[PDB]
Amino acid sequence: MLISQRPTLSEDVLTDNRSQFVIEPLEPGFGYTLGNSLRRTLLSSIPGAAVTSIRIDGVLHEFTTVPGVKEDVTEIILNLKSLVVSSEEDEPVTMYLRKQGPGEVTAGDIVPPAGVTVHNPGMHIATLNDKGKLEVELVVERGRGYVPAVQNRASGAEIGRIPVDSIYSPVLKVTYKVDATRVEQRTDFDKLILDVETKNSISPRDALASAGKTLVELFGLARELN
Amino acid sequence: MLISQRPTLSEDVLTDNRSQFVIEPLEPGFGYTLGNSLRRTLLSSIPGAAVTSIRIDGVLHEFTTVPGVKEDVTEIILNLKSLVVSSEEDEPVTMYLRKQGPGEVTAGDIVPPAGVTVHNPGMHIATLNDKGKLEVELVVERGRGYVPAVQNRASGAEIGRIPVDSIYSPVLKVTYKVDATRVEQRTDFDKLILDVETKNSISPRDALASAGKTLVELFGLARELNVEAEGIEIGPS
Amino acid sequence: NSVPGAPNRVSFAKLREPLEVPGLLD
Amino acid sequence: GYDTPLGITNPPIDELLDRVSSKYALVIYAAKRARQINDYYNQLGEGILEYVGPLVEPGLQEKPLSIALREIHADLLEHTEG
Amino acid sequence: HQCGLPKLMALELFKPFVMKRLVDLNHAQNIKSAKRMVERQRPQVWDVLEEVIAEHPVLLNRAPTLHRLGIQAFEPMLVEGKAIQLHPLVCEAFNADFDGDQMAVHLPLSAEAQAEARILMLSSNNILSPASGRPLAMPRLDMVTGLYYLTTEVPGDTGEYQPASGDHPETGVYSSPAEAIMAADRGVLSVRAKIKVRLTQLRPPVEIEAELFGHSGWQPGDAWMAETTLGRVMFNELLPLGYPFVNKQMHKKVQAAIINDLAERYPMIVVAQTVDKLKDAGFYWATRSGVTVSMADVLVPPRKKEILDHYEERADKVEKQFQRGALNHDERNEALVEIWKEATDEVGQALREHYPDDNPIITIVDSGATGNFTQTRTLAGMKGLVTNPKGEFIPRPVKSSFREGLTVLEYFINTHGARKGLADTALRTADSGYLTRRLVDVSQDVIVREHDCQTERGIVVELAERAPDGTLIRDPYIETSAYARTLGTDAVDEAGNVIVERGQDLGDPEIDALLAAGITQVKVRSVLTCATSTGVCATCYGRSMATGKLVDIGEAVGIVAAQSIGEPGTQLTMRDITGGLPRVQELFEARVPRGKAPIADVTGRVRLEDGERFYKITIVPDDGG
Amino acid sequence: LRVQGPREVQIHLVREVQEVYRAQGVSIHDKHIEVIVRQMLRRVTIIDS
Amino acid sequence: WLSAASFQETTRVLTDAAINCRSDKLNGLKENVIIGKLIPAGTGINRYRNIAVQPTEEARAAA
Amino acid sequence: SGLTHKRRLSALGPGGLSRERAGLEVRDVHPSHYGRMCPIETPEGPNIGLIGSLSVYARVNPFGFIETPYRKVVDGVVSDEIVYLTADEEDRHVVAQANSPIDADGRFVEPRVLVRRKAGEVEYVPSSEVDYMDVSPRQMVSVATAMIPFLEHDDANRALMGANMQRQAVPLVRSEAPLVGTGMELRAAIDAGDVVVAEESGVIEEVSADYITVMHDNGTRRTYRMRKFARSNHGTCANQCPIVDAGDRVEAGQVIADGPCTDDGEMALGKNLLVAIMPWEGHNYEDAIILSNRLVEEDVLTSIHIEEHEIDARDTKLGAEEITRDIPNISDEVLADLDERGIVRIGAEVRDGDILVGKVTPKGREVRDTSLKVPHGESGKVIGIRVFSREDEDELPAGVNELVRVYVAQKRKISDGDKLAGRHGNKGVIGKILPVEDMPFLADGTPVDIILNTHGVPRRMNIGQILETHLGWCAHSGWKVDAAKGVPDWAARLPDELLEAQPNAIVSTPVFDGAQEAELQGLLSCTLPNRDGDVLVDADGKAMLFDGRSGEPFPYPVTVGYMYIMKLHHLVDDKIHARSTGPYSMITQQPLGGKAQFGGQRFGEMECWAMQAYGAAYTLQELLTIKSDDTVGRVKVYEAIVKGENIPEPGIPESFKVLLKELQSLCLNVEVLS
RNA sequence: CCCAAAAGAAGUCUUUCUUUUGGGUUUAACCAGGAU
Ligand SMILES: [Mg+2]
Ligand SMILES: [Zn+2]
Repeated sequence: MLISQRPTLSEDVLTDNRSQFVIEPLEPGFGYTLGNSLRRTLLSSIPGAAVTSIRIDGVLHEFTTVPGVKEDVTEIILNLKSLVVSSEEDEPVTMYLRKQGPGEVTAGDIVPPAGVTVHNPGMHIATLNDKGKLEVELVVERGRGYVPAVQNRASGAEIGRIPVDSIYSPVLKVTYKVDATRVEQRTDFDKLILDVETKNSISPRDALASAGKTLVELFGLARELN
Repeated sequence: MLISQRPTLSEDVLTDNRSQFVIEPLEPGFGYTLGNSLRRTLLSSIPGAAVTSIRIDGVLHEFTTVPGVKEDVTEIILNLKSLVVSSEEDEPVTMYLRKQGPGEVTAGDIVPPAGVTVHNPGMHIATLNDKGKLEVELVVERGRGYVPAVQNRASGAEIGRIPVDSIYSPVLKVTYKVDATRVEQRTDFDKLILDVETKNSISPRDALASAGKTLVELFGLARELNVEAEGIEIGPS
Repeated sequence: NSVPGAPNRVSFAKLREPLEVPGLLD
Repeated sequence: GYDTPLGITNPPIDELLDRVSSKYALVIYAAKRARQINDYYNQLGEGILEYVGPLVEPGLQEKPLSIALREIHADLLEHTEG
Repeated sequence: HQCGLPKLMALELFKPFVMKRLVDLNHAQNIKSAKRMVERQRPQVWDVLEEVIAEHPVLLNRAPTLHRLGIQAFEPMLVEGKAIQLHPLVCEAFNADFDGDQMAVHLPLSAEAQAEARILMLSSNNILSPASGRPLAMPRLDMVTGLYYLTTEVPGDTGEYQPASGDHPETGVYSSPAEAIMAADRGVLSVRAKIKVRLTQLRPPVEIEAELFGHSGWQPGDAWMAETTLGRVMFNELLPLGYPFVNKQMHKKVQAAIINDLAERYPMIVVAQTVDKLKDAGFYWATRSGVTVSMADVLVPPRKKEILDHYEERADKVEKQFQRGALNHDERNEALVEIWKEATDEVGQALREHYPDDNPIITIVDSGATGNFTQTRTLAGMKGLVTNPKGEFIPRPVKSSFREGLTVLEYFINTHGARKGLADTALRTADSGYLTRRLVDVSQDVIVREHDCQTERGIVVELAERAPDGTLIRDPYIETSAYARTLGTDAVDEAGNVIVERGQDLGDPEIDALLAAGITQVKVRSVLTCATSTGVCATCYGRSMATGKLVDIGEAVGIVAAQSIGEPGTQLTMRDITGGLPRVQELFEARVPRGKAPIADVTGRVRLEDGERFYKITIVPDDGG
Repeated sequence: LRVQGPREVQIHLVREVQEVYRAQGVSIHDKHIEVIVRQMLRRVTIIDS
Repeated sequence: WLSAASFQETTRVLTDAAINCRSDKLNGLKENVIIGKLIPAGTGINRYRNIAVQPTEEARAAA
Repeated sequence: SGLTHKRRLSALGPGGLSRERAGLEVRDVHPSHYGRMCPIETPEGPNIGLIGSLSVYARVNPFGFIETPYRKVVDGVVSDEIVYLTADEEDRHVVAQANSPIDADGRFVEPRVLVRRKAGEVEYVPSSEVDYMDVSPRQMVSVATAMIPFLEHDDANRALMGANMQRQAVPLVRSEAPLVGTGMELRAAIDAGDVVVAEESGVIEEVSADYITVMHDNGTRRTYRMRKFARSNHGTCANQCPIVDAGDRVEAGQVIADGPCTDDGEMALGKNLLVAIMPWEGHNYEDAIILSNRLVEEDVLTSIHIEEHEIDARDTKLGAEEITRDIPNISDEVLADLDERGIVRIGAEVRDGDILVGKVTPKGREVRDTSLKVPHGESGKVIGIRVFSREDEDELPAGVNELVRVYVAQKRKISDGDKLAGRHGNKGVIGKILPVEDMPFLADGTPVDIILNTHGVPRRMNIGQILETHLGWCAHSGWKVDAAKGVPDWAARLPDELLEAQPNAIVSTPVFDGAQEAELQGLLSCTLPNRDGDVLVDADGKAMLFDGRSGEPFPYPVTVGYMYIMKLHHLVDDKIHARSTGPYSMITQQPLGGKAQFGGQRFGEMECWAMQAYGAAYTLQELLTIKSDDTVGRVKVYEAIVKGENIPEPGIPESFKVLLKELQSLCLNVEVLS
């Protein structure tokens, strides 16, 4: 009764930042588990890039008010935490945002060096009325998972440095379903349909590939017993 | 990227065929990610063989008792069910177990054709009294996992044949747990603890290796999309 | 309600209250 | 049918209470033996004294009291009440 | 026997020990360098810290420490965060909920102080409440619901056993619990479906063992057929190996009986391990039981309106009778109270009838996890009568259930009685401490000093007085007057030999044998008659309730009694004859009761004259003096 | 106590306290209350010097 | 008089004890707690407080 | 908290009863309180009943008696003539109920209606004797209790803990208005006075994080200044930010700037979190709670706290006290932060063990360096210094020259030991913040962000929350009653423009006249799909959850919804405390008490009975001799421990010798015979 | 018992030994507000 097929995987592209992968035919009962394993690896262990610390002109600490911005400096930090950066360098880089005059200030104004590239120009950073100037310096860096604020004293730093929490997670939302076929003759199989959605930093194929590599490494650890 | 602490695999043999593998520090999310998958792979991906159905002479309509035999039908059925048999021919082969005269039948009394073998010859099956005779035909084929009894596809083909459940997988029971193991400024790592129990056909070590191979194949199929993609690495052995 | 720029918060109320709430610090 | 006691629960208390009249006697028994062992450890490099031990193989760092209890279980010590 | 400790607290409590070990391992030349290391928290201190606390007991305490088990010694293990982690099976002993309670940690230092924190005060050595002997480390709340869901037999479920139909053999017969679990993992079998398995690692019940094996026992390895649910096999796989097979639905009373029997017949370590495994299974299964609360699960009785109108008619007639002068105010109030009480009972009965047997609310209530049926009636059917500030019932009464929502007036008259509950709770929890203090101070010098006074005095115990027609109806309150004593005389019945010898623990088998023999009264020893000059003897006191064996020769029984007669002081309500905590106080204080009752002085007949404004009684002496 | 002797008052006190505790469904073994009652009845009063 | 004084009516107990010149033999559990000495119950009683532990002769020979 | 503190009535004080001398006849709720003193809101401790809150509509008449409004009925016609009555007049007449069937012409539908007679009796009187009616429901509930949705479904006992746990929230970094309120938020916010309200109508000229300029209609101009990161009396931030742009027009009384806990002018004490009602692996056992990690990464619950440190350079008789930089006998590194004057530069993280001020006073060099240091357990940046100088002719205390004062601020995230709690009284302490991957997630991949136990709801009778949960979901997903062929019967009395709502629509259910059960069932029956044509919550209100930790779906559906939960001010970081060896008292040599100095826990009176009962004597002896007040025992045990020796024997306690001296002072010849 | 400063000696490029001076109670009592 040994099935004569080996599992195969195919992709369907719903849009730029979403996809559905179909894996079939799996053994009965082995659909939910595989889907959950891929989901767990996707949502916690994908490397990405994010902003680590920022420096603004007239602010020693981070509980102050830059002159000419409607929001505070903490609000600017919260609004700068939604950026979607994608760096290629393994050492700290630097970015500069410069504005002067009435109008809005968006992420799009940010001038990235070679490599990093802001992927969602236009979100919202802050509004400048007439007499405000914003000259801010950002530090993009690679990483994985989550990393609380890198304390300023612990890691040698100046007084005008503002550490910021980092979130190096490209995967936004993952789910799955299984189409079980329980026939009367007991020739059974599942069919895993796994839906991936990333935040425009990396295409879903790459996230799935990274999860595959990590799981292959661990289960290869498992294999090399004899 | 780098994992910064390699995992390890050690085994604590308990019985002749029963082990308890320990996989020490894993990153603090992978205690379950590979536990449940490995459990399921062990239980339902290792090929084996088992008895699919049998026919016993003299029992066509009434399935309560067999004339000339001490035990009722169900006892014989569930004694034959837990019979460890290894096969290579993919087609279903047939075996005959026959004995006359009073005594005690044993699994070693069966005459297997080429290829099929029995790994526990000394198993009690039935007892005969008062010049009794037993003659039962078994059909054996190799499967995977646990397949409940399959009802007749063609009733007219055979009347004495009665299907039975098939325990194809050579692994019987498996369980797993997780704990915390570190004092290095982070007491939140995971330690996986398996408990594999197997028939007398495959030692738990080989079962774990075979499960590893299958999972590697599946997730390699997954990885094949972009070979040069960045992901965690454990390094060399 | 009666505050010039309050958010539009819809209510399930069936009855009508003739008297507005007095000044809470009065 | 104890499975495999681990840590502060090993050895089982019942087998220890088997050795004495009441848990109260066992307390002082173990405490005095632990004090003797500790004095031996502090004096091991110095001149010899009557205090001996441990009668069992010492562990990596097994704290004195534990060893004392392990000895009471093996029946290698004797005591007399007031 | 483990408790979590946040490593920042552990680094501080164990400072000197950490410094010593740092110096020994040559990580610091002298004590001052080690002190600086510990103050600055270099990465290596942790590595030594874990090695220092190993097998070093730590005392946990909570305030108030009402009874003996308020202070318990655990073994510490490091955890992440800033909160002491506590084992869930001791919450009853401490009486600690997790709504913001705080607990204190102390450390013993000397060799004796550590020994007394491993043999006397370890957590796993106190499983039986000293007051009454009932277990306190028993599963409760979520665990009970999980186990009750596990060991249930729901008819007509998936994979149920089906007798032979004449065309196919029996279905639902499995050759081992491993195969049953393998099938359950595939969805073909349900954990609560009746099946027949072939067990070989569980000891069969008494009757099956006698009628199948005989000889001596099942001798693990011999196989027997059992008709049960896979869930019950899973549960019986947690209990010790030698325990018979328990095939029952695990209502909380049954679990209490099982744990009590285990404690009686086994050492304490096995009981500890068994309760741990039961906790694990209960928690794992309570998640899958599907016990959720949604307003679609709070069903309302189908015919509340009919009943309410029917009794409203009676109330209307009573009111009209009052208006016509047929009765005074109090009579009307009493009649309305009776009518509405009947209406409440009828609505409650209909509500009890309507609910199915698997509703989450009634599953929680009936399984002994928590709550009683009165609260379910209040939630779904009807609240019923409510109280005035004085205490008399309001004759309205409330008529709406909390699901439908009360109106304004009904809510007001509800708060009326709601507030006094909190007020009395505060004042009674204040009072109880005073009584506990006085009791501790009166009975602080009663200590077991000798092993046996060798007296012959003793008290007599009622012990299941005989029935009128002829039968031995067991006295209901025997677990608190005849168990755990020592007989002073011998028991002889109908000229038969001595049934129980002098000086016996008098446990369940002995009491059963005595009742079977057919004797109703026995004379037992008691501290009231102990003959030692100072303190009670050991045999007179008898079995120690917590240990399960004869009390020791140093125990301080006085303080144990003082705490046990004063710990259940909050539960006892504060409700002209006193009948609550004031009654206990005026009993122990030996005050003249509030309303005295003159008792007789000498036998004979009594002459009563019903004078005006007060009775007059006279006792006619048979002697005639 | 003055009428029926010490045994009667002992049984009386024990029964009353146990009734109060039982009415609320609390189980207390009698030996504790007997200990306290033992402590209450220790002294005697002198009538003739 | 120490225990009674620590229980209730401190003034009355102290004054009457002073008048009668009572000498308090130190026995009980509250006074021994007050003066920081081992309680005469539990592990503190003489029978268990003067135990003498000593290795067996066989172990002494084996060393 | 402020608004409720100003409207408080306390019966204890100079000329009133005392906390320890009040009977149970003054703490009850007399039937005359209806409409004059809320019966729900009251402290839970030993003050229960002695402190209360004035109701919403009450006023105080010239003599000081509390009055309430009533709408008078003439000849069975409900007019609008509002008459204020005191207790006596209300006693004399007969009063009806607010939520009675008015027939749109001021006439009762049926003759019989509940009323309140003289002595608080509730009875049925025909609709011809009625003399007055309540102006509206809610008239009996104070401001705090009027903000609980579905109040009439909760027992009084839990509504009390619900009304005493809205005065202990903490202003979060970013606030959010609740999805399901009770229409009372706006008035409470505007009256509490923490928001800025345009005093006169005009057009906004310039807006900035510091100030707002309003150009009134007739020439004049006004500038409103904003409080940025100002400490409150209990250590919580007091931010204010504008909500108007440079071109908008404002009207008199309009809200122009948010406050600490306000969102567009509405009270916002907490956050809307996705909640499931299943028990999970025992982590949420006995009232505990479980959070997802998404509430830590995204600062959904993240408070700001500010601490104040003061120091005064007293003149003293000797004189010459000065706040100087150079600290005698100090290292160069530890003096690095200090500025030229000797005050930490604003913008430096002063963790425990640093200097904030350099102070030296004469010894009577001959000086003592009382350099104010960060006390034990604080950290965070230094956001503001304020130095007052005598030379600048300030109003300093007599006999000083300087009063330098420093502020240190820190952001606390959520963590184990906190005390989240809903509104209805479902308090709990966060039990385990699981990672975002192993959480029960709905069919479309959304992970639930909190988990509550089922065993706590039915027993305590606060079913209200479950109803709220359902309604919350209906508010989030948005519904549309299909009036294709006549409105469905269950929605006949549902008001217009409520048959349909957009996603994230806010609704209000007044306290005692709200959403009936039938209306909730109808709303739940129809709800829009989320993104694709899927409905995640079926009619009963329960969804099908996937178990993230194992993979398999939970066998039975579970309740899911949106609940508004807060963060209480009982954080763990202010509670944890430990002591090995530290300061000791002076009169008696026992250690001090309290987290400030160093503090050691108290081994109280009835924690020496448990030790006696166990039979442990040595532990008690050491807990009372060589750990508390035996002067030589302490040093000897410390030396033995560090050097590995066996701990020494105890002596006698110092307090005993103090007792002997006190007795001897009274002319009692106490002697220790032998 | 413990810490700080100054000087001398040895080695390490920063720890140990010797001498002098200075030192240690953020105490305490009230009122108020909270927690279980
Ligand atoms: Mg609590
Ligand atoms: Zn005796």
